[PDB]
Amino acid sequence: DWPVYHRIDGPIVMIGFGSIGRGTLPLIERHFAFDRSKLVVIDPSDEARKLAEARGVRFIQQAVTRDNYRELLVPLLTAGPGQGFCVNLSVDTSSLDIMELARENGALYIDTVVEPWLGFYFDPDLKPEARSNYALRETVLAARRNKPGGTTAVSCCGANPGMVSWFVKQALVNLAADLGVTGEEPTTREEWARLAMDLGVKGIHIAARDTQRASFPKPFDVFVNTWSVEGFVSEGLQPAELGWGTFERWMPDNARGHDSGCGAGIYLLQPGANTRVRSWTPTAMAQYGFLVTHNESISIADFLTVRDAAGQAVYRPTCHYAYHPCNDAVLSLHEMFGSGKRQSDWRILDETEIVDGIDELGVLLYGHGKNAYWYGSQLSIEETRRIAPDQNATGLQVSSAVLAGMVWALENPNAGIVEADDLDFRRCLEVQTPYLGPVVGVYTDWTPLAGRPGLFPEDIDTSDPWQFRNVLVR
Amino acid sequence: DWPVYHRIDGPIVMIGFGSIGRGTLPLIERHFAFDRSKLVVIDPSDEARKLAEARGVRFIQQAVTRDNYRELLVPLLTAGPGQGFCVNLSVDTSSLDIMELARENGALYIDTVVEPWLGFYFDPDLKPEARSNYALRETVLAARRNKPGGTTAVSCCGANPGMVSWFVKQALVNLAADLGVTGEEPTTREEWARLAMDLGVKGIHIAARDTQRASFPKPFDVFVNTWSVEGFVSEGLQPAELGWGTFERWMPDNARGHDSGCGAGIYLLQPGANTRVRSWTPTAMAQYGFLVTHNESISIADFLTVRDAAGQAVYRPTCHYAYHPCNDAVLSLHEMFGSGKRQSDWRILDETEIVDGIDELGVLLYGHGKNAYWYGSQLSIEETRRIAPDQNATGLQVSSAVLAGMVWALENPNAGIVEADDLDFRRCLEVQTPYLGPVVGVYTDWTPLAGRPGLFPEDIDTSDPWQFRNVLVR
Ligand SMILES: NC(=O)c1ccc[n+]([C@@H]2O[C@H](COP(=O)([O-])OP(=O)(O)OC[C@H]3O[C@@H](n4cnc5c(N)ncnc54)[C@H](O)[C@@H]3O)[C@@H](O)[C@H]2O)c1
Ligand SMILES: NC(=O)c1ccc[n+]([C@@H]2O[C@H](COP(=O)([O-])OP(=O)(O)OC[C@H]3O[C@@H](n4cnc5c(N)ncnc54)[C@H](O)[C@@H]3O)[C@@H](O)[C@H]2O)c1
Ligand SMILES: N=C(N)NCCCCN
Ligand SMILES: N=C(N)NCCCCN
Repeated sequence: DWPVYHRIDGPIVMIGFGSIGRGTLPLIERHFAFDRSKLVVIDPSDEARKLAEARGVRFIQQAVTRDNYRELLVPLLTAGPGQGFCVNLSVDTSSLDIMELARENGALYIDTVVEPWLGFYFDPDLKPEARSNYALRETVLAARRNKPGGTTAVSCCGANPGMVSWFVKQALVNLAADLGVTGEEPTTREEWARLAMDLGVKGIHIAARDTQRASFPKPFDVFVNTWSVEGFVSEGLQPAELGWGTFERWMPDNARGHDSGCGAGIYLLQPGANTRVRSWTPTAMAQYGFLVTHNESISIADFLTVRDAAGQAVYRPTCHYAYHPCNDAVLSLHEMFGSGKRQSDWRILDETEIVDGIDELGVLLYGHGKNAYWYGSQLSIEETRRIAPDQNATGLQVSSAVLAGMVWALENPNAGIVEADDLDFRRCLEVQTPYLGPVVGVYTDWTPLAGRPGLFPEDIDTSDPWQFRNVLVR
Repeated sequence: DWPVYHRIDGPIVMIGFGSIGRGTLPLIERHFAFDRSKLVVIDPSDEARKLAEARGVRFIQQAVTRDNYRELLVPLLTAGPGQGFCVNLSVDTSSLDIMELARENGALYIDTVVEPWLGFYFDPDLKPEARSNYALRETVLAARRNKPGGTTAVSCCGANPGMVSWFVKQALVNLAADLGVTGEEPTTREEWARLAMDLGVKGIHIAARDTQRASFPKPFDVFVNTWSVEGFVSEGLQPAELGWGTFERWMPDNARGHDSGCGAGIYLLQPGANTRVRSWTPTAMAQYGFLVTHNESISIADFLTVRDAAGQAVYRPTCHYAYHPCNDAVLSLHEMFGSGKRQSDWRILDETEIVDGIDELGVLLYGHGKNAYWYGSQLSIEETRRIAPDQNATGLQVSSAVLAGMVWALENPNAGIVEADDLDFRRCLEVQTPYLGPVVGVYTDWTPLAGRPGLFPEDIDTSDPWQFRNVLVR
């Protein structure tokens, strides 16, 4: 009695079958009507092939590359009888090139990252600015300007980026009620941005604490994570990056901006997974997060930008990731950065290996009259196993967001290139919420200046606790 | 058939019965002749009392304080018939005051730290320099200038500080031998300092990797360590501190020297357990260490100082701790600094709780013709259980160093106030080595500039890989 939202008439082309593909396929089978034979999975690994064969789904063992993607994908996307859906959950592939190929062939598209073709993340000829997620996102915004409207393609619709955009909207609604701000619920981007401004939201952390842990301890010289190791390391070695709020009075000496684009970002000349920030979640209370670049750090700040008539930004929230991954991933980062090179091996924790834990993932809106408000999911591994197969709690928050994005795309298939900020947050959360466990809002009086200054002189701004100057760990 | 080294002809007063007192008591019983009733343990803890009652030893459940130490310890240490031994393995007590009391009453003395009376480490009216181990050590040096000679008192004779001073001497001898330099090894402090100078030793890391882990995972809001939690947190919140070599050409903007004293130190205006350095051990290979202040960072640099006729330092090595504690302690530090406060609870891992692991503890001499040489112990928990009770591998390296210092003090009882750098390193290692497991010397071509620069600008000195500029994580 799981809801079947729609029938999909055309081919369903899943690119990538790692941790998220494995968790998303069963949700697609559960929630859409289609002949199983219309699915096709593309992945270069033998591991993926054997799992796909165990599920009786068509499999092509190929890496999608710049050289082959047109000849490989166009026949799959256009096999008919109707509109196909490209579900892209891969690494090492260009999200922009594949999305544009889907659109010109009339196929819907969804992904969870603006990924580049293999070679980009470690290309020594690129300036740091060009390796930023701001720069990658700007290629998507340029593609939209060049071809407005047309077939829907949903960029960056996982848990974060993705779901957390919908949490920001729900949190703004809750804050407005709790603070007594009158007005109808916003229905346009400008109205959302004005509501954040009117509420006095100085900034937003994507504030996450993963407490899953395995039945075995972290092995030496093995990177351990609850989702893509390759993907986490790639974003962790990109510059630290944030949407930059109009309220900020200070940035570090090694911070840089952008000469062009939407104007909402800065980045630091240091890797994000070795950059710490002071943050807070309900279960962690005060904790360090890593300032890992994410698409939504830019997209949320951009979405909530208010401009004057000259086009100058007069309000924008700071927005960035404050990630505390699982303990073995924390150790894995200490080992990787401490050695100066990637470990020899890695592994992604399977639900059969996880003893207990939750993936606490939400948004921390701060600077308003009630100081700080966290809104999000506290999904446990135990609940995950009861309600969805083949994934851990991290995976289910992502796969269920892809499901919601797919439902929205089928119901709005002529919307052009869109981000999660552009979707109907209420419909998406209606689809996703059965998979999120406890979803709660919590206020706190904690601030980044709690307990400070201490035994040593610190470079703090005592006038405003939430300044990045107080959040960033030097 | 354990060797019995000496008769102790007077009371043995053990102050403190935590992890190190528990590991040292069986070695004292094993290796010294004395009537059982001569030994008494002083500790305020109920847990300690119960264990001592179980070991059949006299126990006085009392905190030693500035107000009571004279009335308590003078009668106990002078009970007769001859010279007693104060074995000080406590926290929250003044090493200097207890040492001076023991000496004025003719009792031998040993400790593993220059500890202050309770209140000092977190005193808000103290400048950071006054909280430094350099400053604490200078109180011992002044005591020795005021009362030269007299009864032997051994300051800071644990594993590190303590044993590592003997490892430095052995490593210097080994480096010379490996180069083909033959001849009488040094006998005076000047000759040792000139050996380091002549061999081109630029600096020394106390380079350690603890791999012990427990049968339960790290509990939330519990600090876990393999030795004193209180003591590790105390030194971890003291300023980062190092003996400062003559070859260094850069120091950070928040580094400071000292107006007075032996001249060998700098400190940083930040806590050492939240300061990382690039270092290396044989089992870890390249790793982060924490730059936690330690007595030997200053005492080894001081000992190996060569001065000119005017008294100015012409050569001195850099010397500092590069500590990678057990994984649960790494997580404990991330938790403590990330929350801004000490955890609600703590625990020290017992040998019965430890599944496997070693305490790899040695000295990394660098800058000489063979680049870098690590010399030290790789004692495993499995070997520990075979050879000594009531402790883990970390404890046994410490307790066996205390044993060695006790033998040396009984053999050289008229030497006055001394540090581990002043003892006969061969005799001390002769006593200690049965408890050290594999003791090895390993060369490596690794330097702090391995793999650097990466994809971000870095301030590095490529002319001199081992400069602190390149070691310090910035
Ligand atoms: N919330 C979010 O937005 C979010 C969360 C998790 C993951 N992600 C992203 O989702 C993607 C997948 O994550 P995951 O955990 O499943 O990763 P994963 O590492 O588990 O799996 C990635 C898969 O991609 C395949 N692959 C590699 N090269 C390929 C190519 N050229 N063509 C096709 N497939 C290729 C691999 O063989 C592998 O099976 C990653 O890009 C990741 O960063 C997003
Ligand atoms: N290699 C080294 O040099 C080295 C290594 C380990 C420990 N240390 C030092 O040795 C000492 C003991 O370490 P540990 O692991 O045994 O610590 P621990 O925390 O296990 O035990 C400390 C004990 O001191 C006792 N104590 C507290 N206040 C006291 C007082 N006023 N009088 C007497 N006893 C008191 C406590 O009850 C506790 O039992 C610490 O100072 C530590 O820093 C040195
Ligand atoms: N989300 C933004 N930053 N802008 C609005 C984009 C709307 C695309 N239809
Ligand atoms: N170890 C030194 N730094 N100096 C020599 C001290 C000698 C004490 N008898």
